Amino acid sequence: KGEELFTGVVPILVELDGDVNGHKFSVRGEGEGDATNGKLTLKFICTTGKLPVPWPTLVTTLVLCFARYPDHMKQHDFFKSAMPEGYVQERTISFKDDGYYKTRAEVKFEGDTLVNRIELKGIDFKEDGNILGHKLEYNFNSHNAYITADKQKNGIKSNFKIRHNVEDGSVQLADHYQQNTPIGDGPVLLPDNHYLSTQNKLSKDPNEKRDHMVLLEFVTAAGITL
Repeated sequence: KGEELFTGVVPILVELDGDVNGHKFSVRGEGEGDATNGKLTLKFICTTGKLPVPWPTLVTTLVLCFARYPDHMKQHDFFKSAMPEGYVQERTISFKDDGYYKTRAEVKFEGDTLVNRIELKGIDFKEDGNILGHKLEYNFNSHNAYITADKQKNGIKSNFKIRHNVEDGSVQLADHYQQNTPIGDGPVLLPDNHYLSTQNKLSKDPNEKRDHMVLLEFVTAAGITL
């Protein structure tokens, strides 16, 4: 089974190419994940100069196969079951009173490395808004994302709202609609309703001159009990 690929720490590569209001940019992330504790450690660099949107707005776009599913929940782990062939993850992310992202990603093994490759399009972002104006706190709140089976597409869906703190004390909501489908034609696990619970730390590498984000995340599945 795909879960067998996640017994220990696995290297991760993330490649995002973006187009937000016509601003073209790229991000490359490298690090590793361990589904045994749900821990991700990654460093992301903007390889095209300054990132023209705020780093925190890309966290959800930038590998749910690394979530820690408790033993009694293993039968509900769609994400690992799709491996190694992987899955497509698509989202629309709507920023309240501002623009929206559309993302298409493939998450799959390329050799021994788990790769998340994303094409992101942003439109209708506002001049001097929180996104293009970089007015968001460099942080990311703990958060629960509810997962549901989507039998008609042999995959899963999720809808959740991220609260991005704005530096004037307001909040910038980002409403995510997500759908995942397997890349391969083998059997996958279609889950009962549950959620993924996240804890994140965003920091900086003091020796890195490029625009970048160091990310530490824990992701734990919950909501189904004994």
